[PDB]
Amino acid sequence: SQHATDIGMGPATSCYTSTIPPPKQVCIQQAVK
Amino acid sequence: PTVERSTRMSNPWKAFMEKYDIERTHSSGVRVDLGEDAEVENAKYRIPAGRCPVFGKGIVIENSDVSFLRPVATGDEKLKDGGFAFPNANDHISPMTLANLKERYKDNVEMMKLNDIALCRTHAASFVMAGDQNSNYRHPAVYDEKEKTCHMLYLSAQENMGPRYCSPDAQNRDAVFCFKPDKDESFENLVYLSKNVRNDWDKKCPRKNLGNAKFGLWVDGNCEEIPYVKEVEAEDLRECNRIVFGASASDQPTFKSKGRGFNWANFDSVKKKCYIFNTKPTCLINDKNFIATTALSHPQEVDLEFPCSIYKDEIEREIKKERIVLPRIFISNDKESIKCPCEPERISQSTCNFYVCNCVEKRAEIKENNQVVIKEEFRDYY
Repeated sequence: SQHATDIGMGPATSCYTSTIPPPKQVCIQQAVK
Repeated sequence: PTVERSTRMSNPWKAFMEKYDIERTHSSGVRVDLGEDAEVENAKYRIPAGRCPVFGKGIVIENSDVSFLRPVATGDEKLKDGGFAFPNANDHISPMTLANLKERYKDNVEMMKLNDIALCRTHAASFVMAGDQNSNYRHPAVYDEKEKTCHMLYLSAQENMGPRYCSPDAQNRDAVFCFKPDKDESFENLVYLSKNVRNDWDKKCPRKNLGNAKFGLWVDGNCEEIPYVKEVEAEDLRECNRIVFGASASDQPTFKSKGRGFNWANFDSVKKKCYIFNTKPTCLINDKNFIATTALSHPQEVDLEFPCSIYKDEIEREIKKERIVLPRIFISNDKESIKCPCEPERISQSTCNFYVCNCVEKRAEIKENNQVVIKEEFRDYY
C-alpha cells in the first residue's frame, strides 16, 4: 500500500458534490473493483 | 551627436520564452505528474498538479486492448476489463461531449468565457468528495479534441511496473494491470489535464512546435547553441516529441520533480536527429532545418512563422528615446542597424535573412553545465 500511495492510487469513493451552482450530489452507481 | 554601445545586459526573447520555462509555468511532472499531496480520511494521496496541459499524452495498459479512456471496472467486472475513467453515476458527469458541457453550464456567465479545454478541466475539477471532505483532492481529466469529449479520470496513477506490484500476464484477469504514460498516434488528439491547469493555457503554456527554429541560450546579444545535449535517432517530429516526453520531468517514485527534467528538444528534420536537454531555453535560433519541441507540446502541430522582427523592433524601440545608446543586440535582419565594426555575417540557414556581428566585445559565455555566466573581466562592473 506504500507503493500504491506512491504511484497515485486514491481513496475509496462514491459520493461527490459539484461546487458550480446549482450544487447536486452525484454518486457512483457500483463500487470500484 | 554621439553613438555608443549600452552596458545593460537584457534579453529581447523574455516575454516570448516564458511559456517554455516549464519549471516556472507547469511546475510539476510531465511524463508522470503527482506533484500535489492530499490528505483524505487521515491518509495521504498523490494527485497531478501541473499548471499546463500535456498534449498527446495517454496511458498504455500493458497486454490489454481496453483503452485507458474506458470507465474503471466496477463490482461485477474484473480490474483488467476496464480503463481509468470515471464510472457510471446517478448524474452522467463523465464522459461528456462539448455540447453537453455547454448545456450543463448555459446560465453560468463566467464559464461562457472558457475555452473547450479550460471548460473540461473546470468541470472535472469542480467535483469534491461528499460528507467529510476537508481535502484538496480532485480528479484529473482527459479532453479528446477530435471527439470533443471530456473524460474525468477515476485513477490519478500514470505508471505501474514491477512483477510484485502488477501482472502483465493477460491470463491473470483478477490481478492489477501494468501501465505507463506515452504518446502515440491513438493519443495525439488527447489533452491530459490536472486539476490545476491555467484557463489561459493558450497564452502561457506550450502547444505548437516551432518550425524554422531550435532552442538556444541568449549569450550577450546573440542566441547561441546549447553545448550539453543528448543526441538520439528520431525518424520524424512525432518520434522526437515521444522521446523528449519519455525523458521529461517525472514525479514517479524511484519524489516531486517540480518540472525539472529533460523537457525540451531540438529536431533536425534533415539529419533525422533529436537533441534533448534539461536546461530551460532563453531564445530561439532561426534554422530552416530544425523544429523546437517540448514534452508538453502537441505531437504534430507546427508554426513555421519565426518572429523575424524581434531584434529590429527592440533596436528601433530603444532608438525612440544627442546621445544614442545602442542595445546589446548583435543580430538583425537590418544589417546596418547592428552598427558592426566588421562586415556582419549572413546566416545562410536563417529564413529571416539574419546578419550577425561576431566581431564585438562579449561580456558573457556558456560554461560546462549550460550555465550562462558573466566573463571575469566584467563580473566586478555587474
